[PDB]
Amino acid sequence: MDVLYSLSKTLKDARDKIVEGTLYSNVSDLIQQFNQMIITMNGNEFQTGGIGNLPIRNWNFDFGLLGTTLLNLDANYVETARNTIDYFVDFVDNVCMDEMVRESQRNGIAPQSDSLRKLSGLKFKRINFDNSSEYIENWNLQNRRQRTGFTFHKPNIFPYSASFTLNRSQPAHDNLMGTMWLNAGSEIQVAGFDYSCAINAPANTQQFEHIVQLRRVLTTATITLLPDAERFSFPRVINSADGATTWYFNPVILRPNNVEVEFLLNGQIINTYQARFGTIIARNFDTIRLSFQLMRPPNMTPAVAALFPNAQPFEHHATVGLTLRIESAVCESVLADASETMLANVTSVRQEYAIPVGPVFPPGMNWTDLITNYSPSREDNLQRVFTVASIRSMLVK
Amino acid sequence: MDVLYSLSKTLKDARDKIVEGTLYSNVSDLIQQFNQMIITMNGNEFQTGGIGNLPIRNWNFDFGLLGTTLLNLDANYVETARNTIDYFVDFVDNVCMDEMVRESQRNGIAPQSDSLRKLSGLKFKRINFDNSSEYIENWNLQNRRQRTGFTFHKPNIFPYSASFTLNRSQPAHDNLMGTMWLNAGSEIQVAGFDYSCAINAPANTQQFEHIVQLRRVLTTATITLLPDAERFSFPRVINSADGATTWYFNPVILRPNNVEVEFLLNGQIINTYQARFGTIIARNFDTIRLSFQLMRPPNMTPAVAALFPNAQPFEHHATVGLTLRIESAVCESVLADASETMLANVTSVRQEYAIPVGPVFPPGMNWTDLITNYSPSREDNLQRVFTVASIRSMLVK
Amino acid sequence: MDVLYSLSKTLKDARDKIVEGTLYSNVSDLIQQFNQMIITMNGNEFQTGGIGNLPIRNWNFDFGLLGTTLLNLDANYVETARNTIDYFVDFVDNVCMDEMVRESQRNGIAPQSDSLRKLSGLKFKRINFDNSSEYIENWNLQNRRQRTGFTFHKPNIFPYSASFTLNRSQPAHDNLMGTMWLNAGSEIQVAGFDYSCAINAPANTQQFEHIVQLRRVLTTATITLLPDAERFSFPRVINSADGATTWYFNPVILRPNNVEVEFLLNGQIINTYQARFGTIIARNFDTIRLSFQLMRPPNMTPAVAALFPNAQPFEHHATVGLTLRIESAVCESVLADASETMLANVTSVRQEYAIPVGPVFPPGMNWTDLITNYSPSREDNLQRVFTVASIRSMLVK
Amino acid sequence: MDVLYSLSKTLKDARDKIVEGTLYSNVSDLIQQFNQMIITMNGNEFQTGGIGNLPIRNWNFDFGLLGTTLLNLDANYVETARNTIDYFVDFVDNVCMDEMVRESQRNGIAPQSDSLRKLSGLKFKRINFDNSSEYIENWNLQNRRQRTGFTFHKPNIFPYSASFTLNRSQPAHDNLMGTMWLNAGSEIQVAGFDYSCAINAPANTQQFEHIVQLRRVLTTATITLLPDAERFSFPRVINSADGATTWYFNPVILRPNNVEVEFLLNGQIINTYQARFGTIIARNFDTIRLSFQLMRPPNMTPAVAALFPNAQPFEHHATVGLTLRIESAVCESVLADASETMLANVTSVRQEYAIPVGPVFPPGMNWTDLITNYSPSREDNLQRVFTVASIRSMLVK
Amino acid sequence: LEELMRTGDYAQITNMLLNNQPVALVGALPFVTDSSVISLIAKLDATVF
Ligand SMILES: [Zn+2]
Ligand SMILES: [Zn+2]
Repeated sequence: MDVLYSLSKTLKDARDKIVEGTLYSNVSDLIQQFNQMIITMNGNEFQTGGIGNLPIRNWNFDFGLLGTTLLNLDANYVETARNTIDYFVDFVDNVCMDEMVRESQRNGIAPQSDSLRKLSGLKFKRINFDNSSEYIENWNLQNRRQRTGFTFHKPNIFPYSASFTLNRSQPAHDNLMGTMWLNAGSEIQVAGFDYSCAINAPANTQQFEHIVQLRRVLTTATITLLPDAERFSFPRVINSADGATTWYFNPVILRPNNVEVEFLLNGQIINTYQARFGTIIARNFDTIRLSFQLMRPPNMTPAVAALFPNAQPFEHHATVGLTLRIESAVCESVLADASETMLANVTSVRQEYAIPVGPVFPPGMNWTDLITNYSPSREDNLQRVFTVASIRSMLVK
Repeated sequence: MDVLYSLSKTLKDARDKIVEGTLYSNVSDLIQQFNQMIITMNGNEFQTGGIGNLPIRNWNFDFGLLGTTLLNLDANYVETARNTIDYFVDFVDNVCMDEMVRESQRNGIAPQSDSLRKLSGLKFKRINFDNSSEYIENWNLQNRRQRTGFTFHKPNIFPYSASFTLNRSQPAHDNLMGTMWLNAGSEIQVAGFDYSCAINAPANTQQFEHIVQLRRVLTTATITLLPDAERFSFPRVINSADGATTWYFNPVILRPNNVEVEFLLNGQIINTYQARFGTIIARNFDTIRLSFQLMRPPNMTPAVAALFPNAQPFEHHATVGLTLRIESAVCESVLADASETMLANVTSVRQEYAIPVGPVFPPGMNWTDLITNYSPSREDNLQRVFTVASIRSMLVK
Repeated sequence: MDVLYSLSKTLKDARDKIVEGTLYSNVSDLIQQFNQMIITMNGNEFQTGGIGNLPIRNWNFDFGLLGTTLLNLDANYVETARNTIDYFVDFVDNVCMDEMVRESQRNGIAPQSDSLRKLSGLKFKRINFDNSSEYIENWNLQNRRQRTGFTFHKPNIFPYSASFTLNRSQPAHDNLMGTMWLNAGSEIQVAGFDYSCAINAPANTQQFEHIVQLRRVLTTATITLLPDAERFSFPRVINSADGATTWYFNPVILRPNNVEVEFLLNGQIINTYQARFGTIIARNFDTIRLSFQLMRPPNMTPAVAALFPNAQPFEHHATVGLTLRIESAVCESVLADASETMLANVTSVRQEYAIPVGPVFPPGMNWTDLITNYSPSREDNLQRVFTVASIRSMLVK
Repeated sequence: MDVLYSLSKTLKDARDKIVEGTLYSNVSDLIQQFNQMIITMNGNEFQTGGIGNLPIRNWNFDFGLLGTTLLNLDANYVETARNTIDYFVDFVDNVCMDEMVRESQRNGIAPQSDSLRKLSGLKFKRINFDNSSEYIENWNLQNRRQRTGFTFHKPNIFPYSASFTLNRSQPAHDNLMGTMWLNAGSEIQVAGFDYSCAINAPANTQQFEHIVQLRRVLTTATITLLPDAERFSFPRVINSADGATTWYFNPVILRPNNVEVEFLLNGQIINTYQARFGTIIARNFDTIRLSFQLMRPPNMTPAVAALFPNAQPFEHHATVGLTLRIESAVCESVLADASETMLANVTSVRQEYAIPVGPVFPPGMNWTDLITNYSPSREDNLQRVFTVASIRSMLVK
Repeated sequence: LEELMRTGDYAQITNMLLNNQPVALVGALPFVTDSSVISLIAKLDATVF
């Protein structure tokens, strides 16, 4: 594997540092490394493809090394080189793609393809170098075992979930109490509603709570917490829990009272914030718990008093809510986020070549399904597959 | 042009790798490259500016080389160097800026300024070096004509468009049916409304559709699709299509029924998703088509039934919607996005120096106008101008 | 300080370029630099910790060196090296952390710890190297007293502020006029409401205005401006200004009329946009002023006319709004944003080790409190502390 | 590709400059070039055809050079040469044709056939020369990146479109107002009709407008603009918009009033002409807008007055029109025109050999369909295919 | 060959020959005739190199 990496920074730090103009010496340490490769190669033959609509092209080698004609390169030098790189480019592509589809339950964390199984061979190791590409940097550290780590903007940790829970309901659905939410990606919006506006509640306060369990721990998270759930602040006609009928939600919003956000790790409170809106830090957690209350206003102007009668019908439904967004965080496991193209690259190559559903990944590499049942096998395969996508993007975008 | 690039990574990999300490040998390959430059320059004369409120400045060259002698680097070595770099810094700035304003219809691609037209000269080519800067990497590949590519977070592909289409209307605007939307940047929100709640519609279902045609193809897009259009979930007083009067929109939201998103390329469906909310991948498309329906609830509690009478007046307006956001994507053409400062740099330099409107770009480099009529000339000029902005940001931010 | 930096790119460009295989001459310029260090060290004693729940591990030096033979690298070479790096890793961590807590009213911009105060020493200077890490690049340019600069996607310039101002009110709160807003992070949403729908207003138009003063100037900002404030488009029960009672807000939204956004710098208009929604550029500003109006619709269909009577009670409250988001910008001062983990790293290390509140930073490194009173001392300490966090993240995430 | 070109001017400037007699020295510079070829060839086998009714002829090489001895060519010299050319002729034909059918959605701009994919090979480029054939001249400049350009006559920019738009109509179709037109090739004819002769129109003038959007920009266009649309000056029975019935058009023609032609580029007026009939120049445009009016004659002789009553029935229908013809223009993209045989050559070869419909071109290479959806892929394929047709026509017509 | 001698070897050839790989040499050269049936048998032509 590490092999693979080199093959690229080789070409990039190549198709980049090799131009009609630079002095030789600015690439002496480079040229060398390069040649070394050519040698090891030439001779051994390779097969790629052999699946779905994936072409099976056979690659063979036969190339001369590299001159040196001192004092900056002459155009002629470039072209006779680019022509030799463009075989490695069009090659690697066909290589990445081939091992970017095969999956395996038992040992699906290692090489699968007849192309790569031959690369991990020993006679090739003679290449590896400049491992500064964030992903490889992390691949290695994982093979020895140690505190890995990745960086994500608006991470995709929450499988899509949009639902409600009626804590008090009746057939007519004219006096409900409960919560409704949307957990998706890096965001959570949750609203607590009480049609009675806590008229008969102890201390005229109705308590609400929303708990979200992450499938992986997030560390060093920068989070925006704001009062109100705009998504649940408008009139709705919703299906009943049993799907037999529809109820009416006509919210009127009040400020959430006694807001408390807890970021827990294995049941322990790691961070807790009381009514703090704006930017907060959650340094290590696998669970978020949002507790908030609806408190019936003790003093009401006529217009307000009119919305909350002592007896039904309850026509304006008191609602309090919260919005929480994880702007950035670090995770020890690969995840999809709002900036990286890895998931999209893997999903796209599989879709383009009509790759059949395999035994590991959900149909279509569906993110929600994947993160919902993020098994060790799916994670090892995902990491292998994401690392390859990142190697590929150094040359082909 | 490629020339220009070097001039920088030269300085950065310079003003960075050269300080009170370090051993010579870690820069040997560097020092050299540097000097080479100085030579080529000295003697040659330059001119920049002379357009709008832009200062005209002349520069000459006549500088010493570098002590390829010493083992370590003594403070004294630095200062006698920084003083020579600070002329190139304050120079390049005045150079970028000069060619970051001129536009041209015919060859809007090539160089313009009396400063650069002299750089593409042959005698200067003796300088290229380390092109791993994402942008140059792509500039070159475009000359050789090949599959380029860039990386964008919340890209800016949709020209601002906020409007509606009344499929059924009448003077009183008391029983409308149609759609309203907001396409802007990387986001689309669209709502379909039917004041009659499909009371007389076949199967009590009203079909809606929203089509958005991108001006450039996006590939490897990671997209968030969510039900509901919050932007169109509240009461509004809107101007009529003819501007002669105003209508009232009083929405009540129902779940969009039979949601189908199609990402098409040249009329062909490349990706299709049926009612899948959360994160989805669209691998290659130039058009998005969102189809969704409003289905009159077959079973209604009294509170719901009361909103939807068999006869007018229709006071609660049934509305279904969708929200789609392109988190990241790759485009073969440069675009503005939510992270890169290119557009802002170009726009800012032009504004600061009171640069007159030219023949290519819309007044103020207006993004909506630019992307709406993204002609080949505007794109070639934009790419040239964005690449220069990126060269400048390596030294001056 | 600059010292510190090297110690890392040393290890990264190390733990990365040294793997079973690679040709020596790709690291010759590297090996050297490395050794040089070892020497300078061996013969020095260090101490870290001694504060809150922070260990006090002690360290000594006395190490071997490295061959300069071998064309290629043999596994055995690596291990005998990794074992020597893992002492520097586990070291630096304990070093960063130690100077990542101590704050000083006085020279909070300089070194503090018994660990670092010894590093700035002269005999250590013989180690600097490759300063291309965006943050150090900026540290230097600042020490030399020069023009700095940074990059941020969705910066965090607005301290959380959610409030309202009633320009016309009365005890019953049945005919109010004023504005309500939410300034947080990189976003502003503001709504202007007039319960009377400008029935008695000159030209039937009510003017609104919202001014936001940034604590630091932002340059090269790419901004999204959209009509409407969704956050203030739904029914609310709000506490009165004096907290003695609650009022009812029942908005109906109209398009904001005569929208004018001004980005000012020291009282001067630098950029001004009239009713331009979508993407706009603000090149240099310390203040944003949003002016917009509610104009009573001159022509109304019956349904609309019914919402706006000539006499109270006013039951539908005319509301106009704007939403402004700073997607990206450059600031000469460090700030938290939606992508960088600096604030989270600093905050997390302090929380994990139970570091006591100091004299400079607000309890918990609270962002709102910090940016609200962003004194020179807090900024110098923040920059020092952010730069260290960035040095640490090159090795430990 | 460029390869291909030579192969021809080789033969033409050959089968032409070699006739019984000529003094050698008119060809010395020629003979040479020739031989050079033969060499490079001999020994390499070739394959063509393999689809529809396209024979699979195989080819081989092994030919003697050409005695450069003689001073005056003797008949015997010719024949021993013509016999060797007639293998290259009958060859190239079978070569062009083979790559003049294959198409590719992705890189549909590059070579496809097993015949050509081998030509772009490097060992072959030892041939290129005399690229003065208008088409190759342009192929290169495009591969190099610059303002291309072709010359035409009665170009074919308008997809066939013949229709009408009724701005005022009623079931009986006895008092219509609207426009009817024919856009086809390089010509536009448009008529505006008002059955009422503007009897109740403001200022007794009815405004008309016709906008035509070109799929490609035309530059340096010489255009004939004439008043009247003869095509719409005679009695017609036309199908109604819904196809349910037929209406009667009985025109009487009046001079178009306030004629204004605008040639716009990206929404901007580049050229504007007010009532100027005859020859006008439109230097750069992607849109043509024709505005004209029908003004009721303020003074009418009895015979005229009788045609235009104050009340229906309206039996003579006032009509005004314009005719615009683009005689010549330059386009950066290949197009069909009234003089070049390219489209006809490509279409003819495909038809003769029963070539199956492919993924790029519309069935039958239909021009209207092609220009209506002139995608980048269709244009790249069209240019490749047109350039090959032009290479072929140098030898085979 | 010319391109080698006139430029020293890097052993590219040395390696290919060593892991005994199929390779060719272009240009003029000596040449030695031999009639020893036996010779062929002792794969002499695989020596010299
Ligand atoms: Zn974002
Ligand atoms: Zn003609």
